[PDB]
Amino acid sequence: LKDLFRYIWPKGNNKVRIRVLIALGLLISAKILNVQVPFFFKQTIDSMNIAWDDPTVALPAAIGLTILCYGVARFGSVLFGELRNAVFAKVAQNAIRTVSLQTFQHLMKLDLGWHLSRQTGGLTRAMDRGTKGISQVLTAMVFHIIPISFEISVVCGILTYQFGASFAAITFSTMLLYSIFTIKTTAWRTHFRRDANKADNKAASVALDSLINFEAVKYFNNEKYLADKYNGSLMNYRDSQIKVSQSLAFLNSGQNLIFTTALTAMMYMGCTGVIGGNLTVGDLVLINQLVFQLSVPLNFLGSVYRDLKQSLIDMETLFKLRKNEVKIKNAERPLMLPENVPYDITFENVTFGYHPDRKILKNASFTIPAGWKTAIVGSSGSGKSTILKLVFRFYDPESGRILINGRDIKEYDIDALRKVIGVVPQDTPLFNDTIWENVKFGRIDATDEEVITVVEKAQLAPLIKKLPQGFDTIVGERGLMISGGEKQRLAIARVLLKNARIMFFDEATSALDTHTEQALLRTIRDNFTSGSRTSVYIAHRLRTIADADKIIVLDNGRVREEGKHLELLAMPGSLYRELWTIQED
Amino acid sequence: LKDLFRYIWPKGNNKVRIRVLIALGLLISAKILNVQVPFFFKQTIDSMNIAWDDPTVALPAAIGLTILCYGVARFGSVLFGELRNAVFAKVAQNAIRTVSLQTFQHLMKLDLGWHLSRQTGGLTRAMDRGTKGISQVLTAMVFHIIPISFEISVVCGILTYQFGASFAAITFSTMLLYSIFTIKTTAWRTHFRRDANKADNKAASVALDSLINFEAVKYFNNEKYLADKYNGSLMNYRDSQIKVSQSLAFLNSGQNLIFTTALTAMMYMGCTGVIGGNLTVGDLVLINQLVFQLSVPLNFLGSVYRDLKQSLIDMETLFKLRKNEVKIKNAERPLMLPENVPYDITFENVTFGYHPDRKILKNASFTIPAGWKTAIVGSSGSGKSTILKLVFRFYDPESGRILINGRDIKEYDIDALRKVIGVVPQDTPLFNDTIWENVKFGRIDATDEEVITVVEKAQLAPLIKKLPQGFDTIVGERGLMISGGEKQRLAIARVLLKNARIMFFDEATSALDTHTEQALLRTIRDNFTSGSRTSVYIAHRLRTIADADKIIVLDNGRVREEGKHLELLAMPGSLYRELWTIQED
Ligand SMILES: Nc1ncnc2c1ncn2[C@@H]1O[C@H](COP(=O)(O)OP(=O)(O)NP(=O)(O)O)[C@@H](O)[C@H]1O
Ligand SMILES: Nc1ncnc2c1ncn2[C@@H]1O[C@H](COP(=O)(O)OP(=O)(O)NP(=O)(O)O)[C@@H](O)[C@H]1O
Ligand SMILES: [Mg+2]
Ligand SMILES: [Mg+2]
Repeated sequence: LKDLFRYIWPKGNNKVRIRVLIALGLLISAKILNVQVPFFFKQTIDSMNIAWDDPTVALPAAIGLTILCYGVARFGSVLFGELRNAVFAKVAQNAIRTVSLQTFQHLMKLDLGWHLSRQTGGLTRAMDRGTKGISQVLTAMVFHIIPISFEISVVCGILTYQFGASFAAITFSTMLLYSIFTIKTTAWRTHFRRDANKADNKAASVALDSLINFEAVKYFNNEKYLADKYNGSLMNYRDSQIKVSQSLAFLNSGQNLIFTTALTAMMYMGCTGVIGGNLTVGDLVLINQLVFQLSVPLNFLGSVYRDLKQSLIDMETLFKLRKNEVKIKNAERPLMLPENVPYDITFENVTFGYHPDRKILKNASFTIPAGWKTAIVGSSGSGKSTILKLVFRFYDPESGRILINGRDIKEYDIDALRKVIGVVPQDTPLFNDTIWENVKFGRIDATDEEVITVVEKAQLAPLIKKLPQGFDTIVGERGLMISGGEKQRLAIARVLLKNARIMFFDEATSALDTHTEQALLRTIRDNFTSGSRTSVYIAHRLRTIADADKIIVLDNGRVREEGKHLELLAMPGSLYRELWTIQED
Repeated sequence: LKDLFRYIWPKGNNKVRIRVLIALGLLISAKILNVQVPFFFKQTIDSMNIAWDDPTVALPAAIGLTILCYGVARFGSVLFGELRNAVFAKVAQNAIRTVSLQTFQHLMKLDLGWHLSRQTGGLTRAMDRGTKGISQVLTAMVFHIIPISFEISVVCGILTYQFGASFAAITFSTMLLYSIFTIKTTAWRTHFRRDANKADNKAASVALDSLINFEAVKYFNNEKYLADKYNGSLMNYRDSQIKVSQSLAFLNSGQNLIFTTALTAMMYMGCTGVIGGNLTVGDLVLINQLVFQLSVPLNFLGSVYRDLKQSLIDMETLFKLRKNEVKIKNAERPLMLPENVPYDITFENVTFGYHPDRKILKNASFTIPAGWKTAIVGSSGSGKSTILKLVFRFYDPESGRILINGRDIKEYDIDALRKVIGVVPQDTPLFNDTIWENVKFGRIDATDEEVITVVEKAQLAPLIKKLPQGFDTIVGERGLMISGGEKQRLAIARVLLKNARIMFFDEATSALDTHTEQALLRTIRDNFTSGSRTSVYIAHRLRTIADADKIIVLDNGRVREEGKHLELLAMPGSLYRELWTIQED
């Protein structure tokens, strides 16, 4: 309820502040007319109360002008209220777009660890419920809480000024009792809403976790156990929502009992004032009409807005998504990369763990030199994608430096660092789009001749010549509508279309046959000139990197050896010699 | 608006029908009291209108009983309305649970092609918006549309009976004008709501597609292009929502102008009836009070329920998810599998394409015999996971048979078929849970000694002995918090814990080193007895299946050859000989 006010009453941009003030003026004029209309009703009743002695005479125009003033006052109240709702809905819709676009870019700016420590369907559900919560809070605050509070203020002022201080005592007493009762029963009521919110979040989490892994559910026949794990949280949500609605019905019944006792005591005191002759029947109909037209929107406010604290909770968690902490960022004076330099990465005394408990790269130190196709081998789980994500600066180590041409990568701009490093990862997800949009995702501003020659360069041409909708077939959710071989060839096509300088191939071939991997490695080695690209092959198939220029052996950090292939085979008892021997036998 | 009525007024289960009838009776009694209360106001006004000649006398109890009847009638109306809302909220919450649980199981019952041709975040968003739409439609239909229609009916009846037929003419004319104006401006208004719904769905789709592939966005620096593709649909949604709210403000202003003209003409005709002496001032305050307490909830109905056709659209698309067509199902008299038989699969004249355009298995015919570790090789894209999904009966072919022990698999129960077939797939997703819950997902009713010996059997023991929270480390979203090697060893641990009979290994080793794959294949070959499990290895690493019992060569369907390894190497120019030669060179 603070950053929303910062968005609807910002610093600068005086046009939206003028629109907010126009909405406030229309609100004030609408409530003034809605208080003026029972005075016209009192006038047309207390004027008609005289004794008429002629059934054939028309009514005088002095009463017709008061009846027309009643009608014009009622319609003017409704018209001004709806114009206020129109202009503040324009302001609210602009605030909703700017908060959605300002939270999406900051959701994109965060590091990889925060995204892997969350759930993307949960993020999308939180963003959607926060947007609908912002809409519901602004709609409730421009229609229900603010106008009825202003109406209570002006009706209490009218009843203080017009009919002495006993009505002031009655109105102050019933506002005091109303506030005490509402505060006590809301402090009782919030626990069931907390339980309902927790049960609904657990239900959505189990439904999403069972719908993403549909193949891993139907492989092991766990439909019934997942349905029961869903059903338990559904029963908890049903019990908590039933108790929420029953306690809110008790809230509304007690509140409107207090207000009905107030209205009946006000009409009774007005009647015994009429007995004394100080008042008239116009005061009776004025007092009832004022308190009744105050009592009806209080009932509808308490009824139809049963979820407003939940909307504040959703708005607050959307702003908490907005107000998180990005921890990977460029320095104060960021340097820029040179123009024609093959880059040689150098790790000195690096040490990094994804959590502070374990340390993956226990004092690793090596160098990837420029222009040489180097190759990283190692046992499964020895941190090779770790040093990939450390060059790419997704994370940052605890000690050591990640130097490029002597300068650190902490002092480089992160976009100018990530624009020269092309990479295929181990597990490749795709977009729910065609093959053409997925290949063209490398360079957006790329001509289609380059896209065609890259697709025919990445050994994907017979697949497009065999498909009936080539460069148009939708690959479905996450690339699951094609196999693993076409997915890895598509990722290699993306990196070949980007045409970067470093080219980290992180398991470039895992699900391709021997002929396709040999033709693909031949047409990648035949692509670029000597000493231009600093190609880094993270590979387990040791035959594919037998012709490499420098091989680096990893075993849970602490690089054991590095050198050419013949020297590593002619070494007395290395790890690469044993891996090559079990490969050849 | 039909299946919702089928859920709130079902066949059988008479307790919820008694609860619905109790809600309807409380609604009728609440509206009867709300029509009775201005008659008590007319009584206490027309009784107080006499000439009082004493300021010191107390008011008579004959007026105090009418004032107490006014207060009791108002509070009884509010109390009966809130009790009705309570019991129908109980019915609505039970209907919401049973529709969520009845749509989740049918979302699980569908085939794989429907799930791959959709988006899981879209399914979760549709389920959540359909649930909130069911809640909003039932809350609106028990509080706004039905009670105000019943109130309009009884107030029109009162004004027909009590004050002649001229008020009947006025009320019928203003209902006719109200209906004509509402129908015409709603037929104008629905287009902007359609555009807003399309823009919101496209915005949510682009946000989810960019948040799932966060690594593939940050690899290629496409933050700004995705932000602009988000921003365009956000601007379309903002324009359409602004036009929706402005047209709804025009709707409410015109409707309440018609009703204000009706109320002013009714008060004018009542006044000129009072001039004739037939009526009194009690009729004036009765007519205004009745039409005013009808006019206020019509205004709040038109205002606060600005999204009800959207709630019907979300409810009908949730029911459309419920009323889809499952096309993979067991027969009328499903057989069951025998008790101790090693199963031998036999494909005869099979032909299957995922779409009717292309045909993957162009007349394939082979046999996987029982007790033999067979091995499928082939070029990348030749349909190996296709015949995996055809044995598992995710899909069904166009011709040919998929026989097991002579009998077809169309006449077997699908759960008794899927309970003997264990399988690891190519791309393995995991649950957002620990390693213990992910290994235990194979057999839920498995003792923990079996889980420990399977984890130490699937070569995962040094990872658990190196982790600081072994069997407790959360693997994050979709298993991305561990590497590919631990993911494939986890899937092999799942299949080893299920202890099935067939064991389709679909690229069991793609991201493991040579030592780990050799130890894993040795401890899998040392597990089961001879001639018990009909192990089927879909493999590209031809060294891992050199000791297989029967190798089958695929190339875009139409199985080329099948036989042992030595006979396939000693063949004049086969495909497997060329793959083995490029493997050895
Ligand atoms: N976000 C993460 N949080 C915790 N551990 C992680 C995370 N990412 C990777 N790891 C762990 O860190 C260890 C090695 O990291 P990793 O760099 O992924 O090895 P790897 O080279 O990819 N293994 P492989 O794919 O078989 O070659 C393993 O225990 C991983 O599970
Ligand atoms: N739902 C699908 N819709 C359309 N095509 C599909 C679908 N699933 C798989 N395919 C295509 O069908 C062809 C081969 O299917 P597939 O069985 O996945 O081959 P594969 O053996 O897995 N290839 P590989 O992983 O390299 O061994 C390929 O063109 C796939 O893209
Ligand atoms: Mg790795
Ligand atoms: Mg395959």
